[PDB]
Amino acid sequence: LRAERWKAENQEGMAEVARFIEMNGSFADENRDW
Amino acid sequence: RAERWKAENQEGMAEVARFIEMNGSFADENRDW
Amino acid sequence: MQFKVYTYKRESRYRLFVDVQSDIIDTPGRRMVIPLASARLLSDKVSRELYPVVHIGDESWRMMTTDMASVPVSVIGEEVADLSHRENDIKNAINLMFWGI
Amino acid sequence: MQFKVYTYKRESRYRLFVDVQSDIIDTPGRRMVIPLASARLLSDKVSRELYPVVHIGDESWRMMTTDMASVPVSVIGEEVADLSHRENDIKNAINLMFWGI
Repeated sequence: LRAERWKAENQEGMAEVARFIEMNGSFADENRDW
Repeated sequence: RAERWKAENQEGMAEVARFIEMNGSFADENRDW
Repeated sequence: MQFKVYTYKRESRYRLFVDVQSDIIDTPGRRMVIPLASARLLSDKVSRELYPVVHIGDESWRMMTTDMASVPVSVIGEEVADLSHRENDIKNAINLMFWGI
Repeated sequence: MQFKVYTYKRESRYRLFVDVQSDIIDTPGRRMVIPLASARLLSDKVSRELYPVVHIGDESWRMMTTDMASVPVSVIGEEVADLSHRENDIKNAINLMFWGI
């Protein structure tokens, strides 16, 4: 499936974003009213 | 028609706004930035 | 996991939500979800197109699409239901909030 | 306003966000927005499909589509840009997040 190829394709970048969010901060966190 | 939906929905949109302002926003709540 | 309904482990007016994020989109420790509220809490003036009504056991819930958020795994409880069959209506509620829809 | 970039009037890692909510969906007091991060902060191992690089003047920014969130009108400052010319990329990024490829 094209979708599974994509996931594996962008797994490396998803990690870098995860690390980045932790470091910097999460926008959703500062902002969910429930 | 996009205008009509907005006019049609004006009553309904405020009520969620109100319900959310009274109950509470799932947003200001779980957002981390 | 997409279209699954979980318990909200936090003290708030919301008790349930539904995961609406793609299963192909891996955000470690986070999922984008839509919160549910009892259907009688909102009048019929509220768009069923924007805020769909779903059923989970002995209760009807409105899906607060506009009040969606990403939540930490930490407040994500156990699966209580699966609304994958309502994929069309969920997809329509969301595409409409962002686009004309 | 949809596709406008505004400032974030709050102590935060993010200083800018883009309004990505339909202009016909009026949620009194709140708008759904995607935060911006200095493009320099991320490598290009990170999907541009999911995280579009947009420019404000000569400076490049990454749209943290996944870190999106609705905000109060009260934390929304001055409009600093208009990105209506990236509606395609922006729309594809958002859809990638909910409905995969």
